[PDB]
Amino acid sequence: AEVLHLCRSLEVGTVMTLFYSKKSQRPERKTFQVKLETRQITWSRGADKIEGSIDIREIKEIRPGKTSRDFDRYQEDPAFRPDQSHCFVILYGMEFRLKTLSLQATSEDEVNMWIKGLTWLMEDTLQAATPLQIERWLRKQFYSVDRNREDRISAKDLKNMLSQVNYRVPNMRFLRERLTDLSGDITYGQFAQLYRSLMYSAQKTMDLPFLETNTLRTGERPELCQVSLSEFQQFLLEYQGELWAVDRLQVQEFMLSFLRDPLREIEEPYFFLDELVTFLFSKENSVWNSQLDAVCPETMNNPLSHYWISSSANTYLTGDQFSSESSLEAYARCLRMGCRCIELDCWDGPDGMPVIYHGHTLTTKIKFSDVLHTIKEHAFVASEYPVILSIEDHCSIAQQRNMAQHFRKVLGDTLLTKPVDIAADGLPSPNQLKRKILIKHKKLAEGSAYEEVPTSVMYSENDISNSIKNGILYLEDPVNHEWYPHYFVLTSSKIYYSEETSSDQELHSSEKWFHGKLGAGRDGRHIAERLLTEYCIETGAPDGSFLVRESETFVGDYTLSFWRNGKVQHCRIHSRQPKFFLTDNLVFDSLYDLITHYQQVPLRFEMRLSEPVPQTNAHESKEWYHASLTRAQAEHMLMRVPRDGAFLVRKRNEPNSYAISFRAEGKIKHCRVQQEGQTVMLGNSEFDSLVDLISYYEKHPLYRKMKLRYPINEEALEKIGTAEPDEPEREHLDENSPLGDLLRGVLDVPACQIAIRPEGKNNRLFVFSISMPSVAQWSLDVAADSQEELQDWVKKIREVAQTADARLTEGKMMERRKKIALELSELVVYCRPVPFDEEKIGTERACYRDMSSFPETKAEKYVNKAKGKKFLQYNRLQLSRIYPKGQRLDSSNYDPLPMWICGSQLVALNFQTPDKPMQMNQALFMAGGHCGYVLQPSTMRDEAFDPFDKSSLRGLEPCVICIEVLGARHLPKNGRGIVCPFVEIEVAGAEYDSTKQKTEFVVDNGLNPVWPAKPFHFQISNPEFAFLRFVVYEEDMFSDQNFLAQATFPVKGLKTGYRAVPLKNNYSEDLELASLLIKIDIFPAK
Ligand SMILES: [Ca+2]
Repeated sequence: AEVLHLCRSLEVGTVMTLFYSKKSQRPERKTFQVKLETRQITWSRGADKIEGSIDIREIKEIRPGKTSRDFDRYQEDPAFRPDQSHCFVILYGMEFRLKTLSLQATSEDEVNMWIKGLTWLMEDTLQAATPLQIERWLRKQFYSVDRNREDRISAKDLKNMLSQVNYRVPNMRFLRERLTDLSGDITYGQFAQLYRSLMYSAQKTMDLPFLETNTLRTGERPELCQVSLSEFQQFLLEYQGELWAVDRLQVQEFMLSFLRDPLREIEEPYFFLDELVTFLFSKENSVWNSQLDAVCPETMNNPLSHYWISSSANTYLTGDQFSSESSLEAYARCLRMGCRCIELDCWDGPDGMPVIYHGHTLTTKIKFSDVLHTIKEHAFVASEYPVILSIEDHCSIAQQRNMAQHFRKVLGDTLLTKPVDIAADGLPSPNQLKRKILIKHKKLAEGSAYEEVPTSVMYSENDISNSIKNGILYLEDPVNHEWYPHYFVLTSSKIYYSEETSSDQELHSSEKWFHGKLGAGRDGRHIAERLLTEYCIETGAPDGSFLVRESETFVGDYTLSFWRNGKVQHCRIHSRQPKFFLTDNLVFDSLYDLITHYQQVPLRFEMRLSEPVPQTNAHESKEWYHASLTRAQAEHMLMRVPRDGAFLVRKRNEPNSYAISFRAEGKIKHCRVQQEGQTVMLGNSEFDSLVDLISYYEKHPLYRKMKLRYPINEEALEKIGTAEPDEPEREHLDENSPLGDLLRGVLDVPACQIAIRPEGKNNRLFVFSISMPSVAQWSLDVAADSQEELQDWVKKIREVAQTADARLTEGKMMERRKKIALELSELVVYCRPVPFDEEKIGTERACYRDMSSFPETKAEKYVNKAKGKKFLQYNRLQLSRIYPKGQRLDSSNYDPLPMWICGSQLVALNFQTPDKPMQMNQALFMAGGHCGYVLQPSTMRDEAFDPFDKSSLRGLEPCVICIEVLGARHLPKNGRGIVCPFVEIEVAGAEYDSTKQKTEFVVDNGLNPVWPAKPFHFQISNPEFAFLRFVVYEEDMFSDQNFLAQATFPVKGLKTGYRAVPLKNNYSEDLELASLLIKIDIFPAK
């Protein structure tokens, strides 16, 4: 069909030029291909050596051109200059930040072919059929663990692969023994057949009212008995309630659509029992009614003040508000996900063009024309409804004319200049503002010059902006004395220092086969087999094994040994300064390559060595070890140190059990790790060696967010810099602080005296240590990286000591600020901020155009029993923007449900933060396919509704919902251990409906678990506004609740009967094959 030809042609491959993301790597030439078996894009180092490839499913957008970071980085040097019609970039990822791949071709036709083929492949693979998706998943999981396509995987490989997909295998020789190698141990067909057999057998305990009633359960393992068409014809009418099942033709079409098989297409379609059970979970059985995913033009004709428009704040950023970078990719992603309100913060630019960055903060600056271009490029790709640009300006006034001119010229007709209806008493409906962009700014008053009227912004409370001077200075480490970075802010009379912030953007010895020292002469000869012969008893070396290490009889050489025909030969490697070579063998530049070379050529005198062997006695030599150690001493050393995170390992009396003692929140915790032969485990998780365990946990969390960081030994305590030795000011809480939760201490400048230290500081040279003469034994040494900064900080601090506070009021009342320009202020026609007056609510003196802004703090004083009712009448006619308080330096969001129910529309969030409010915001907009606009229910638009009074609901029909979860399938992994999942259900809404109920937790099963029956009853008084949320938590060995997957749905558009619930991730991105099965019943008016 003129497309398969294109796909197969693309399968051939082509030679592209890759521009690496990292600056160090030079642009290079590679070979690219598309694999249609698993729908992958694969590039190879050479002709057929693949380097990792990517999945077509994750492709989020394809853009032709060179607008990417790598090209701009390399655009300077005139050696790899790109061309506007010979390069493109691929965007992929499942997070807010999208990874990019920058490619260059040789001709335009080649690029056109590639882009068209990839677009079509992505479109086809997106909406596939469940059996096809399962087949592709099997193919990927099989080949990925198969370096070649020979389709050969051993028993150990199958066991490990099963262990890697959240399913333990305690049944030795589990289930079946079809062949058991009685060359390919498990072919693809055998793999798929066994997969379906297991997925059916392990999930047979769930009892259904119709599946097992068809004279089934006789005992046949394959259960060839196929469900007839008529039984489905009746069932779909009985339980599911699909009226479409009345006609046989529609049912038959459904059968064919789900099946997608030609051989069975021509004879009375049927389902086998396994296929039926799999169909239960399929998206075709999804509880969410896909019919609602469209956008109804009827529900887009109300005044704009009613819709719960999306929003975001601090878009240019991509992380914490203090040191995160700024990029246009954030703007693109936010506009794509379905946002309609974004904020711009402008500052004076060196060349007359502003730069967008956070005021008085270490935020990387970006240009303005580039931001405008990105806005124009990604404005109406995901919708056709207006977007509002709120501008925060701090620039000059000539910069204001420049901004206005650039905006007009670039945006052309898309920018508003006239109002749709001057005489209209309400904001025009969204349909009237299709393909438009609104501009929001402080606006100029009816007078002249800078003017807002009150100017009395009396908040003026501590923050990153209203400070004497901020910056990043290092602090010493009492244990090992490393100058980690910290955040310093100089306030009027106090300073604040935060917790460490690490947030940012040999080979032969480390080799597994490298055993290190073994003995001295004869011991090495005999000990060599002592660590191998006793090891191979586990499984047995296939065609022998090998071991190599430093040679004993030959100093400066390595001895090579290998088991062969009941003999362990001894060899030597001649290391001559540098081309290492064996006896009468080709030279090799390194030992690592010397051994590897033998593993490629088929040395089968030529011996080919098998897989290497891991080592065990590697933890003993390390410092963090104690052969003998009792509890009391354990916690004594653990509490001796002043920092939290210290860890150590100790022996335990019963064999093969060790303990890890660590510190957290000023408390001791002990974790028991068991050992068995060639395995270790603190729980369901499995690790090869204790050294491997610590290394994995040295860079990954173990308990809560703590990370093993300080290895503790008597020497470390002896060299301890200071731990409250010989009253300090560590302090706690102090919530009302500039640094929100990041605060770690406080100090008062007036009582401090400053003395510079132009002396031999440890590896530092810019020090202005602070001393406390009032209380002896205090020295707050602070380092820096330049001479000028040290002087600037010191001078500012000294002024504080003799400041002699004389400011008129708290944080000043502001003064001549920007001299607002006419050009920039002329554009705004809607959404012009003004002060908030309570008396105007409900009167004839309030205009619909004006809005107001709340930093969640003056807002939390309106969402209450006394003010909720009055505040509700305000959002009916006017808008109201709510943004997070300045104290939140982690970008943490806030629960907006009270704000939404109260009627506020533009509830801005922080998209970069994957937290519960963001998930709720994403879920709420499902009604419309993320079009960005959702209409308010009819109940909230009545004169008697009250957000905090059940009886006020009047004549709304209540609802009673009965839920019973049967089981899960394909739960994602978390860390290394096997998840012990429990699914908790929650109803969210008003304060008088919110509730949560949790089930029990299954042990060591996450691939297909089923829970004991326990019907759940829920009651809702306001079905129109509610949210049903399933969260699959895991019960770790520390009795804590971690996050695996979530699924939130509005209650309005839900089906009945037996249903499947697809899962997602914390970022609201669909998972693959993960879902739940439930029985749901609704009893309206009962
Ligand atoms: Ca701002």
